[PDB]
Amino acid sequence: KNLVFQIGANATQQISVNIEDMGADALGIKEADGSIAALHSVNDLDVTKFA
Amino acid sequence: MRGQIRGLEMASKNSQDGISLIQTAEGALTETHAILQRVRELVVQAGNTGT
Repeated sequence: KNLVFQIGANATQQISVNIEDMGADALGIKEADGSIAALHSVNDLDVTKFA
Repeated sequence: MRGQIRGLEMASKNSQDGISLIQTAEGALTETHAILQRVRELVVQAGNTGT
């Protein structure tokens, strides 16, 4: 779903846009790796694991 | 000669009628034209605004 824009009054004169963040987005291994690299942002391992 | 003069005068009438016809159809195409200008405004504005 490329969030293109249209610019030229003629054809093909477009732009490409990239928007990817989410609260489940953190350290970019590839994706939400596991409990880490996305979900310390979400789940926050500092409960008692961090003790 | 009177043959040619009379027939030629009525021919001038014929030609002026032709000018009338072509004038009408021409102005019609002028309106068509301006409308299609608005159409291109609506194809740029329907560039999905990109998306």
